[PDB]
Amino acid sequence: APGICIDVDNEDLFFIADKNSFSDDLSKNERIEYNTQSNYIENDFPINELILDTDLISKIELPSENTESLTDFNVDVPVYEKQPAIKKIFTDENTIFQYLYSQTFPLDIRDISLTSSFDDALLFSNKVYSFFSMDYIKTANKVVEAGLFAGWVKQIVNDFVIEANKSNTMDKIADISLIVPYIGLALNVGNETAKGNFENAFEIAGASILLEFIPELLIPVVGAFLLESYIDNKNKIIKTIDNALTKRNEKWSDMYGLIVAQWLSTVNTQFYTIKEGMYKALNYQAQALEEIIKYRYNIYSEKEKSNINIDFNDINSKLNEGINQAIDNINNFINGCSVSYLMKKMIPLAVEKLLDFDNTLKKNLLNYIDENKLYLIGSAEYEKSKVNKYLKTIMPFDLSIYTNDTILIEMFNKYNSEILNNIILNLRYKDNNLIDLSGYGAKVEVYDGVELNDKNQFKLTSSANSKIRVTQNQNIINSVFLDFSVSFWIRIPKYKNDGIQNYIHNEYTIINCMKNNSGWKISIRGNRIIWTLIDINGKTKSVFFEYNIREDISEYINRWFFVTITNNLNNAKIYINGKLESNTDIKDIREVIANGEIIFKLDGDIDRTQFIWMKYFSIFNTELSQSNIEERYKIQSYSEYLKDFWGNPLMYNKEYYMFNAGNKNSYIKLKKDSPVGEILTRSKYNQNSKYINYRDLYIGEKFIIRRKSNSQSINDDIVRKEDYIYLDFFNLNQEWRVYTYKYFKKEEMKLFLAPIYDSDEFYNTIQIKEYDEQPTYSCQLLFKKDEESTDEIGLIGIHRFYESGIYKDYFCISKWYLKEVKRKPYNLKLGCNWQFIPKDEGWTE
Amino acid sequence: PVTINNFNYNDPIDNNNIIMMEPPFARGTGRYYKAFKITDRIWIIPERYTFGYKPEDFNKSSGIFNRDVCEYYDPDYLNTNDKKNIFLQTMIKLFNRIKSKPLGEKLLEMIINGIPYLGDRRVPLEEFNTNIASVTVNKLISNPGEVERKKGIFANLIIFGPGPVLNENETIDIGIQNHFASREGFGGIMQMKFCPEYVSVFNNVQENKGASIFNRRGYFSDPALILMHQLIYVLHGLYGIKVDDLPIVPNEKKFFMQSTDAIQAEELYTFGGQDPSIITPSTDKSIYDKVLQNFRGIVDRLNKVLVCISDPNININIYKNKFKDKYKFVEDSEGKYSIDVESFDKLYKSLMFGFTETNIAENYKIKTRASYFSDSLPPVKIKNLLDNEIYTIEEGFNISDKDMEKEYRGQNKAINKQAYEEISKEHLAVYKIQMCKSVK
Amino acid sequence: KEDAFSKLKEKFMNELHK
Repeated sequence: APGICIDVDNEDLFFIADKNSFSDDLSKNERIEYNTQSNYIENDFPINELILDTDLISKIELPSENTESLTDFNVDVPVYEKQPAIKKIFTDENTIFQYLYSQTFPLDIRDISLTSSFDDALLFSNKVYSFFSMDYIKTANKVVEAGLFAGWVKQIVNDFVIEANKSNTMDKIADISLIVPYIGLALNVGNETAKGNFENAFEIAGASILLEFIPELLIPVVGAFLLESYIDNKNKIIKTIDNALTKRNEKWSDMYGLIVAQWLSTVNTQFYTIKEGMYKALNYQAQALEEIIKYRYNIYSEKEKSNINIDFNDINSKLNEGINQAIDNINNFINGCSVSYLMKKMIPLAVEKLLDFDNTLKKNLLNYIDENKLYLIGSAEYEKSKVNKYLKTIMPFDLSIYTNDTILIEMFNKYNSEILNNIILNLRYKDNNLIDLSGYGAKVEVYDGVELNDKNQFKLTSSANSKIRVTQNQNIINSVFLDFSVSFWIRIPKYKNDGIQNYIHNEYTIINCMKNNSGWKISIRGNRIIWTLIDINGKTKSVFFEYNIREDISEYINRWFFVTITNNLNNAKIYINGKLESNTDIKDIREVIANGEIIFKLDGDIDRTQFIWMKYFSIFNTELSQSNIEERYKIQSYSEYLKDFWGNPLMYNKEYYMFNAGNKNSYIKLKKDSPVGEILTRSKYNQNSKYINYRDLYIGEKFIIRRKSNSQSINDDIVRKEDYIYLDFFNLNQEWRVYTYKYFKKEEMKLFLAPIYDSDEFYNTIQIKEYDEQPTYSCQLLFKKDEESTDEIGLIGIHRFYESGIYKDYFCISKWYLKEVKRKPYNLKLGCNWQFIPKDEGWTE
Repeated sequence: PVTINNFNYNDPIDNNNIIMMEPPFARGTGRYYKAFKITDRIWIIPERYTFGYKPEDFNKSSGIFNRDVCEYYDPDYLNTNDKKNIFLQTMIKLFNRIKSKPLGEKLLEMIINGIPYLGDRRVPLEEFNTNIASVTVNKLISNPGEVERKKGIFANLIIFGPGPVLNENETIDIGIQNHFASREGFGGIMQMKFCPEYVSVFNNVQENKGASIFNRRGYFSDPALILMHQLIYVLHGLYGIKVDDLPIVPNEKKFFMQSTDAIQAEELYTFGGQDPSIITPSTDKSIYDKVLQNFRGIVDRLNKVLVCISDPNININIYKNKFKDKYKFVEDSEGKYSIDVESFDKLYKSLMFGFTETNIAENYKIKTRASYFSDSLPPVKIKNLLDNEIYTIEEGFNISDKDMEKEYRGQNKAINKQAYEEISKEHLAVYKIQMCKSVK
Repeated sequence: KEDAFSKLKEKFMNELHK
């Protein structure tokens, strides 16, 4: 009788209510009349009212118990019988039950070891499956000397606690608040969550991937209303119209309650079983470690035990607090997933059918007003506007209507307090394409003319096929009372000097969301970015942001910046890089249609070489606060790598002109017949116009960054923080290098620029830095003696040197900068702050 | 107030509070049981519930009765007179714990006063009829060895000891010719099988407040709450509102899906907390409407009732005024009865949503599980409920003198190890799925 | 050719002491 067979209690299985459990009554018709009332039954009753109700207990005395004998014994006696206690089945699946079995071991076995192979744990008695990291497994499996043991015991216990407490995403820009990333490996529950990277799979598909079963919902087509004729009475016709609208609300509420009942008995049940699984999985992993520790302690000789101080109750106690911390995280994560499935995968499907019912009722009610217009005596038109006003605003879902359980209310209130759950469209790059990671499943189709890269940047060109079409989910809930935000990053190219008039006057649309000549629009006119609202009547409001085109150095022109647009009752606002720039009042407008197709396309009287870059386009169904936007600005600014002047990633083996944030109109030139950096002044814009001014950027020596050692990750050519590098530059044909002199007696000293040669009195090793904690494209350059040494010589910068005559600025190293870089606010205008400028298509001069 | 009667098992038969009862499911066959009147209309019979069970099923075997119970068997439970006295004194103590607070005292007062209607659906509208097995039960009042002589009594509740599965407590209504008076507005005699010492065990994995336990994991239940839970099913059955509508039924098309019986809305109403939200508003209203229509049947009967054919000592007007009070009907100047919709609404809600396990648990400061749908652990045996060092009328297990008041520490399996014994897995029967691996 | 490096080095050592 071979084959691995696991005995599973019926108790540990998933309770999933059949579709036949739920009522179909919402499909029946209602007859509406002058005196028709609403039907609600609250499942509550106050206990204090029950305890002090004088009417509850009977005042009437109990009649005598004695009576005539029973002679009619007729009665139905139920009959019971037993059934078998085992049912044998064969399955290909390896889910929760199978994965937990792999984490146990028999009582009599000695010398267990941990493994990441599920199949080996099943085959071999001494192998126990584990879902923690490769490093934990290896450290748990290590055998050591007696003197090192108590150190190893302290370490692996601590490592257990750390591994259990992992509660964050590795990708920091992903829009995910809480996650426990080892859940997939622990149970393989749902759609193969042990295979592949679980955190990655969760970002794409959400809570759905943990469900072992996707239930089939009952969502009935709400029945017709049959309004009564009262040809005599005006009063009763208006009451019938009022009773129709009031009964429409009952049908919304009952539909929501039908969805909540299915949620709790088919989805929230599954997530409960998952929480119980993780509790057991975690306890098995602690039991395995306690068995490994105990076994290895007893291999040592009896005298070696008295050189090793171990407390086994302390170990059990310390692992248990680690489990209890982990269970808190898991309960929060899973509770969040359950509410998420309710709000994204169930509620909207009900709303689809309820809007369809509202539509059929509106047609019915208006025809009823029209049939009775004579008996309404010209009040008719007041009733038609009441009907259209009442059926415009839809009933919002509130779980607290359908339950008084505080655990469920707090789940729901936590969900609504987390701003990431307000995202309704979130365009991101996966597998050479753009997709929606919001969870609402919007359709996205990118045509061939849009260039994409894996840094989430997309390019809209003037070509006809450079287009994206997003089709929004129609079942998300804000027509009249706007409450929504839009955010994205953008890099807008510089004007052409010859064609300044086409630039400054010709407005062109980039993103267009319109239906029946109503919606919203993002457009650009030269150095102005514009947000526009358009209502059903054709009315217009705008708010804009304009950046200065007469600036020595612009922070906006052809450089990546962050835009956020916010809309409520009063205002439409534009924020740039987290700060409020503009504000327009929008009360005058009424009813904007935001459910249209979104078209990403250049449209207008444009130059044929015009283009736009964009990144991280997303839409929120609420008005983002200043904090939310500033937080989002910082999060989307994060990288392991450094950035160049334009905001793109900084690269090895790329030609760069150097810029200094403290001396902005300055540049490095190699001095005539001398090996030092001479500092000149930048040549400004030559001639003509009046509207334009800038300073030349492609000027000074052409630098280039070179990596020190080949023994590293040679996958990409991207410069990261704390990397060791040589700073080189071109001199006619050859490549020269930047050095510092090993003797450095004064505070500031000129730098030695010479060809590539191994000298003995000059250091060449630079460490590239980023001392600024806020977002920036400025980096710093630190000289040391060599890589291993913890002493730091000084930072590269600029100083005004005195040299006698019988003052001039030089490219230097300085000690004074190291005493300033760690001050609280951080000086952006420090002379050690450099930025690298490559030659870019969107800046010509 | 409520008075709990005292007695010992060996006390003489007086044909008043200590009788030989012929209970409903014996039929007219000659099986009689010594029975004790604990309060007005409530009887205790300290003996095993055998009706519909084979004698051999009282032993553990390779089978089970229910797929969702961890079943403990013991054929020797209640097999001596001393054991029967222990049961009886334990029931007296639990009843005193129940009446120790106003909420539970009122539960008993409603049960005691909720007398069955003198009839059922087969009985003409113009008649009270007491000669049916849902209204009247016989006591044998002759001496030992003499020809049998009998008299009838009215009763509300008869509590037996357990059937084969000690830990499977159950409340039961009476059906005649395939209809149930306790489901159609009339009410009828209720029966219970109960065991105070073999209690359920649960955990609080989902709870982010107190998660203290040490591998011998979780909490054991207070028998007084277990009893009060069944007493709520008794209350519903006496007022004639035992639910028969659309049930929650588990899907079973896949290997990973749990198997249970159908669950009427009443079971979820009776638990309370979260669980009533699983019964849709559609179904909530379907039930409300059916109870009301049944109650309309009852007013019309009270307006038409003229005679009692089966007992000539029944005063027709005494019983009319009692049933008027029970169901909260109102009386006009001409003496006709009707339903006031305000007072029906208040009564219906107090019966269905007022008394719940969750409400009672909170009021008595007893810990219980979070939902009908949470996991159960194997039962345990409480050593001695009659020892006030372990369990009292006032505080149950959670006694303040012993520092068991806070965080329900008296019920915690890791803290109060003195209070219970584990049960050997050899004695338990558990429905299992044996999952064997295949491929392709 | 190494002496191109030496002739630059003295010009730096001059520039330093300047």
